[PDB]
Amino acid sequence: DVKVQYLCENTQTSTQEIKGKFNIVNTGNRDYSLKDIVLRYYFTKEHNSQLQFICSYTPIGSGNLIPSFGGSGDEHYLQLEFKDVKLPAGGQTGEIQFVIRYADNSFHDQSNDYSFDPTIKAFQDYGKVTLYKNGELVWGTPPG
Repeated sequence: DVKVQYLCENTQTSTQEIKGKFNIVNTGNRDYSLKDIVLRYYFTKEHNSQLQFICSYTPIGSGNLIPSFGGSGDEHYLQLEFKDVKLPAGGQTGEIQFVIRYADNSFHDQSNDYSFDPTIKAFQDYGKVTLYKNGELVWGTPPG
């Protein structure tokens, strides 16, 4: 009913910046609001510094994103929630650029990150980024 496409922008194994794009696609016949949708990107947090999120660009308006971080060090995640943005039946958000850095600009090893796949250089359906609608997993598979 709803799915995620992904593309990897920073393919560097060890990096100060995780960087890619999401695209949320409504593949059914019912209109949704993004406010009911929760997206997660999974990575390993090896340093204690706090994490920062940046959206460089999205057609939906970056003001409409509600980012947060959660989970253990070994399975951390970026979580995206949203304000009341319409996702019509059959429609898509278009690109949601995401950047994750440490506040202290420390380096991060992406080769340990569950959701990292630098073979994906153009958008494609991607099961290692999850979607939840109202508590229920509707797209993808979380770590384990």
